[PDB]
Amino acid sequence: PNHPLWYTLCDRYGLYVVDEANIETHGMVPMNRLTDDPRWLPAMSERVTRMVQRDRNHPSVIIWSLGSESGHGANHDALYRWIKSVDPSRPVQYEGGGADTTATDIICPMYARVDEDQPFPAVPKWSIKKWLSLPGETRPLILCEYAHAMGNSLGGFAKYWQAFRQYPRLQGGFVWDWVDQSLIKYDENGNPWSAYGGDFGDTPNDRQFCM
Amino acid sequence: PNHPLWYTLCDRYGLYVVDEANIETHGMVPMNRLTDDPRWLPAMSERVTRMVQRDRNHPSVIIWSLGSESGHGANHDALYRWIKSVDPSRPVQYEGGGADTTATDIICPMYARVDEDQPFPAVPKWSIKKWLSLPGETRPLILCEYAHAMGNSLGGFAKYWQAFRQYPRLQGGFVWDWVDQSLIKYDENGNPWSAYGGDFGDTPNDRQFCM
Ligand code: NA
Ligand code: NA
Ligand code: NA
Ligand code: NA
Repeated sequence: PNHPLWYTLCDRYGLYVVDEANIETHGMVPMNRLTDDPRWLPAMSERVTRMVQRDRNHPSVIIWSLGSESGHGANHDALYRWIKSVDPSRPVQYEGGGADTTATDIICPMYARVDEDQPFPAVPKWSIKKWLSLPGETRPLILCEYAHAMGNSLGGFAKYWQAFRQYPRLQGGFVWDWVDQSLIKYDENGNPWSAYGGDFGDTPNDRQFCM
Repeated sequence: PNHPLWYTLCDRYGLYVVDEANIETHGMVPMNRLTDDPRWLPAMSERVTRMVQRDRNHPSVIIWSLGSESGHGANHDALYRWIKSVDPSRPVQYEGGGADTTATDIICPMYARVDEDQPFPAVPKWSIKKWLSLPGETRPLILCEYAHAMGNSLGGFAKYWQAFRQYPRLQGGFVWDWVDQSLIKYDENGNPWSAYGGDFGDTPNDRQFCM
């Protein structure tokens, strides 16, 4: 969840917002170790319920999100249903555990490609055109993250837009991402320079991956 | 419906067969002028019912078809349902009126392209990949006709097969078609030559479109 003023601004300037619970357990092995564990349900629920309680009157928020990169656990399913009872007015999405689980109203993969399948075991990233028509699948597909803009990037961006325009159920997505997470440091002459991971003696770090 | 031996041979050699009622009204304006007319329902029904009564014991027949290029009329709906009641063991298909009407269990377009849309009014031919994922569509897609093999043709055939293999609900199709409809004539030396439309003093005619 963001600074309160963000929603006010999006309400007034006009931006659709996906409001996302502060839950990410990416580093767990496997990724759902905590989110499938009933002992973590209370800490998890507070992160979801207190978000909804805070932001549910903002017109800009059109979609609720259960968080990011925490696999798919039973806690997700419980919290999905909690939102659906409490606030039927907005769809709930969540990418974890394969982007098309029972905890999401929207097929919301990250970095699924337009035409090329990436058949990873358990959590494949189908071509978004193919994903739509898998046997029994009926939901819309909006990419929660796509077109990783790291450095000299965004090659093949037009391919996504052509597909979005041709397919009714391909309804767009969210680029990753808006702003480089570089921080200012100063050299000996007091001159500013953009720093990334490692430049603060931080180790282990992931270098330029923050940009 | 074919010569009775054809089915016996498909039974024993192993080919899947689409058995098709002898109904085509292509030259009507509009195409369904007769098939939407209840006065022509008796004649159409005999063409459908007497086929089922003849061929329903052949294992090689796996799909019934209501006929060919006759638009979509109410008579098709009624006869679709007749077959569904009398023989539940086989799907019913029909391409008329846009290939996805209420008279077909199978989206069965003719010459629908792989990636390219052809948005004709009333009866569009969507890209087959797009067609599957149209809002609310669930049915399998098998082209009743594709890859028109007229003269030096079959350019782009590989494109179909790549897509058939990638998309579960793209379950293939039926090439148009098996054998040139040329006839033998004889020159003044008595040597045979391949003749087509117009070569018998037939007028008007559609020339080589029979091959
Ligand atoms: Na779209
Ligand atoms: Na990053
Ligand atoms: Na297929
Ligand atoms: Na022809």
